[PDB]
Amino acid sequence: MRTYTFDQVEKAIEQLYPDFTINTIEISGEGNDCIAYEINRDFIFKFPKHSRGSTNLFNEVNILKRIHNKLPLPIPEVVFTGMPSETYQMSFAGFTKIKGVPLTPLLLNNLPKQSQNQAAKDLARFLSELHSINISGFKSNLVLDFREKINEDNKKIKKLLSRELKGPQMKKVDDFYRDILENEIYFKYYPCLIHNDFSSDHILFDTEKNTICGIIDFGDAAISDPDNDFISLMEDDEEYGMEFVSKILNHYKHKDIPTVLEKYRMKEKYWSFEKIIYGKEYGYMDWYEEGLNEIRS
Ligand SMILES: NC(=O)Cn1cc(-c2c(Cl)cnc3[nH]ccc23)nn1
Repeated sequence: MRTYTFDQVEKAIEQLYPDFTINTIEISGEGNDCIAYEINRDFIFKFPKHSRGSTNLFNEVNILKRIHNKLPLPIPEVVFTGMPSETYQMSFAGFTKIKGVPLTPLLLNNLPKQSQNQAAKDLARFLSELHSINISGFKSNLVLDFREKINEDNKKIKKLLSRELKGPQMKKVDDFYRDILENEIYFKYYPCLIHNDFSSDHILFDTEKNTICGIIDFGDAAISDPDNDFISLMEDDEEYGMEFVSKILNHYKHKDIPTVLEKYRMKEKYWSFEKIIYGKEYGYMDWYEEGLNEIRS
């Protein structure tokens, strides 16, 4: 990863956009992939921290431009884009600012029961449109094959935990990957376009109108399992409940909720193996060691 001073952001924008004079600039957010900057109170500028994040910024731009105006909820519109550099597919990107605050589980549980049922209706129609977007014109660089991901990970995990586990602790790991790779329900899906990061902090809310007014962060959007846009809203602790999500699945006419829960249960256990890979990828020591303990159990 890397980092930028304010002046570095401004000069990168001026370079590529010399007619665009900046007046106000704040740090808006800081994710794992990008730093977001609010510029002139109306634009969010994503700047990547690392090569992996700039191709997520490249893909986000490309996905937003291509789904421009198709969805039933406001999404960012691409207004400014940077350039590919050395190791960076995209140096930066500027989007339109979507108003609203995130629809947090506390925010939601404080809404009237009507507005809660509306929120689930709105998310259903959003995911229902999104998933029915024809995806025959995307490139293979946007498709999430799950199997090969499981397999790349699996090899990663064998080299990382080699100097960390050994035999008995591992063979349980091996039994866990092969158990997944065997199970078709994880792989026998109809791919569609998915948000892939569909969680409470990416759903913008209008506390005056008491309705959802925004979906943001398509940096992980891909062609993949549409059950992914539902499991990321379950989690009880950090997300909504199965109570609210189930209302979403029912407005969506999802015809197999038991395998939504099979997938949820599996991504839950798998999260510890993502911590080891990303923990070791970015540098997050605590994410690595938080992945290890969970394994050893
Ligand atoms: N680090 C990040 O959170 C990157 N990011 C920023 C946004 C975003 C944008 Cl693009 C524009 N208007 C918005 N309004 C509120 C958020 C939001 N979504 N993802």
